[PDB]
Amino acid sequence: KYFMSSVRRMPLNRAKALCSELQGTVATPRNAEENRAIQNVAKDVAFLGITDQRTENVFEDLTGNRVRYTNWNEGEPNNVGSGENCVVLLTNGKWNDVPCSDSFLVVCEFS
Amino acid sequence: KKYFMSSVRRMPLNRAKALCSELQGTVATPRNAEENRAIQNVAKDVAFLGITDQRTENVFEDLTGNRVRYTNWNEGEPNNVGSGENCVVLLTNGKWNDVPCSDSFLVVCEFS
Ligand SMILES: OC[C@H]1O[C@H](O)[C@@H](O)[C@@H](O)[C@@H]1O
Ligand SMILES: OC[C@H]1O[C@H](O)[C@@H](O)[C@@H](O)[C@@H]1O
Ligand SMILES: [Ca+2]
Ligand SMILES: [Ca+2]
Ligand SMILES: [Ca+2]
Ligand SMILES: [Ca+2]
Ligand SMILES: [Cl-]
Repeated sequence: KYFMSSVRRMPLNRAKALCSELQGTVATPRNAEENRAIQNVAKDVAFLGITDQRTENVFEDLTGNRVRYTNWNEGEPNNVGSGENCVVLLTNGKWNDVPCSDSFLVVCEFS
Repeated sequence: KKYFMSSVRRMPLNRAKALCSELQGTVATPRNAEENRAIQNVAKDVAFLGITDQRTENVFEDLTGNRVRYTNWNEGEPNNVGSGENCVVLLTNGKWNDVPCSDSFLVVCEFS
């Protein structure tokens, strides 16, 4: 897997479209090593290819596969307010669930 | 090493540049036959390369203004047809053709 980060921020729909344009997908760390690699390529908070849109509190990748490895920041996921169904990687490498309509950098994943 | 990825949609060069740079890469510029073949492997149809003779006609440089050495022009090219062809695409046989920068083609991005 190869990881590339975007320079501008955008909502998840646009993030997905960007990675897909070059035939990749939004980055999904499957272990601590990939998590670190993604963190390093990201210069700020960035979207991961994980969501609990289909079923609340059931996080899966963009292809429907339930994720096994997680690295939730203390207190997360909390689905605050009207809801948070997307996921971002913070600058310390931990994850936080956020509204999919909010804008962050995106890290794309390629094989 | 360099990694190459092809786009799914077609677009003019300026847009191709914007796409590749959005992920901090550049439009693919093969520096030898091996890289040219690697770009061929990912491009399913005619695609833009990061080469132009926009500065001086018939003097081809990569997008950073660096004059290229290796070229793989299709027979009869570059011919700068009509009002001008200052951009370059990789044909499906691996050979190159100069085309209008305003015409749309797939784009192959390059990363390292
Ligand atoms: O207090 C943490 C809390 O801060 C904000 O409300 C958002 O970033 C939430 O996603 C996060 O859980
Ligand atoms: O005949 C070859 C000629 O065909 C078209 O006119 C264009 O694709 C040109 O760029 C190319 O040189
Ligand atoms: Ca949720
Ligand atoms: Ca949260
Ligand atoms: Ca020309
Ligand atoms: Ca031509
Ligand atoms: Cl949401």
